[PDB]
Amino acid sequence: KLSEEQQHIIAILLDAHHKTYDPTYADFRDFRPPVRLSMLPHLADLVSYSIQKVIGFAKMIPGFRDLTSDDQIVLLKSSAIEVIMLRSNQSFTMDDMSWDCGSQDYKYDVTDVSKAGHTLELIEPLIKFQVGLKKLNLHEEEHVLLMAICIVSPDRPGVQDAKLVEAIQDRLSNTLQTYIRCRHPPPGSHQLYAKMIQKLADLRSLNEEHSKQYRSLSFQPENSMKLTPLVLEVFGN
Amino acid sequence: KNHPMLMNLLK
Ligand SMILES: */C(C)=C\C(=O)CC[C@@H](C)[C@H]1CC[C@H]2/C(=C/C=C3C[C@@H](O)C(=C)[C@H](O)C3)CCC[C@]12C
Repeated sequence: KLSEEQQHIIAILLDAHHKTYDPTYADFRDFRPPVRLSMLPHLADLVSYSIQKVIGFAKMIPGFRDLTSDDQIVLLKSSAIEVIMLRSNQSFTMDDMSWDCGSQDYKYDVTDVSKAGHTLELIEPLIKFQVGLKKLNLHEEEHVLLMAICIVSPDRPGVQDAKLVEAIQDRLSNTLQTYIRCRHPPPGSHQLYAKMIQKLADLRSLNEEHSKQYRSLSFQPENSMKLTPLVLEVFGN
Repeated sequence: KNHPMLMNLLK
């Protein structure tokens, strides 16, 4: 059965996502306009804005505060791109195979990403990942728990206090496992926790691929200038 | 830590 603390955790995670994710996408106006590396300025802005929201969600996560400032920073730096890919799915649509943000201008497709300077090597696994995630058809409760588990991972590069990080994650993991049995009906439930954890492995690969893609883009200064200072700090540095 | 903006946002 789902313990009150577990229910408490879920309620917090939902509210935190609600605070940090605006389904109206009204802030997108502020970004540099999309041009159809024409897309890089607009996408760099979207990514940077997203990093800010991922941080805001991360603070909300139970037990996250208890971590030392250095461990919090390493966790965000490594996980930020993965969370953006994970969170981005709410936008993502099977019909177009594109991320849809309520306007044609703000609807993003493979050629747009490519215009950002990303090769199919990143993009193709990315779209399959989006497709597989959508197929899971997770409860919002599951979606928010998965983002929280992604962030608080003990094997992230630079982690000081893995045991403490592992302890925060396990409580979330146990909440997820217990939620699915209690609140997710068969046949959707079948092998759901394992499928979700497989998505986290997919994400590590995507992150590893993204880094190589960033490094190639990064190597040229003129391309680097287009990025935001947050983006340079999180991925560079 | 060499991460001023991330550290500030975190606080
Ligand atoms: C490489 C130099 C530039 C990049 O754009 C790197 C990341 C690219 C490859 C994609 C990762 C996720 C993609 C998208 C996400 C969409 C949204 C993010 C989310 O936070 C949100 C609020 C909305 O759901 C939109 C689609 C565009 C390409 C990516 C940024």
